[PDB]
Amino acid sequence: PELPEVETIRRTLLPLIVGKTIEDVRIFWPNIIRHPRDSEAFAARMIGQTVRGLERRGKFLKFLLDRDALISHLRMEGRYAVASALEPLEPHTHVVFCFTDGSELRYRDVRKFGTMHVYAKEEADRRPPLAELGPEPLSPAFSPAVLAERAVKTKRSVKALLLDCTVVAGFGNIYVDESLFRAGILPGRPAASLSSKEIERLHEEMVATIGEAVMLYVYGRQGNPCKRCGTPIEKTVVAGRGTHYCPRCQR
DNA sequence: GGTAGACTCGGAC
DNA sequence: GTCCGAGTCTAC
Ligand SMILES: [Zn+2]
Repeated sequence: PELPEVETIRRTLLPLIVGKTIEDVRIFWPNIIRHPRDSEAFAARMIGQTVRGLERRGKFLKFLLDRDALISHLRMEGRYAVASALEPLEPHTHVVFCFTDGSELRYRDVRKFGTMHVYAKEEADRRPPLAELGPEPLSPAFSPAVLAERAVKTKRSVKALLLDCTVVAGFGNIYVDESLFRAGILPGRPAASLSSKEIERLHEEMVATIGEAVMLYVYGRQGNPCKRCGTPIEKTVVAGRGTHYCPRCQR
């Protein structure tokens, strides 16, 4: 799921788990657990804690318990569900949090690719994976000035810059390509080559693109006409990623 | 100390 | 058998 979908998960999951107390934690793929590194310690420490809140940072979910925070990343295909302990698990279920009321929070992923870290709440923001995370794209902390300062300091492409979690939190490949199209900027442009005007426009389109999604021109549209000018959309590799752009609209 | 490479995984190709 | 996404860790 991308950032907007993670926000939807945050908002929908919270009422389904708030105030429930963890009775057991069952782990079927220990490698998902990144901290404590021992999955048995991860399970043991969560037992007895009640779920108090659920926040989002970038694409991370932060489950707030009594003492601890569980920080979860679903990557491309991870999913959460709340269901009865009496019913069979869905395929590819890797971690289950069992509550005292006979319900469960289940994490599944066909790709078996996500991560979980647990720390004392007061520590979570200063440990991986949250440490160093950049500002929320929809926050005033993500400003044209912040974007410009990062851009002038790097030799990297503008796409690489936007994909950098330290620059802006959880702005995915799809929204990078869409935002750059809407701003009229080629993804392979050196970040330092952008004018103040281009930076301002880019920031504006990033906020609009992700704001609209929480409330496609190019992504996956290679070979099809641009919706704005009719030129075939192209796909190349930029910053190690599939990259979609209109070679007329973007400069 | 900025930046690229290694590392996870399995469905699609 | 290879490709590919995110984000952390490793190493230059
Ligand atoms: Zn176009």
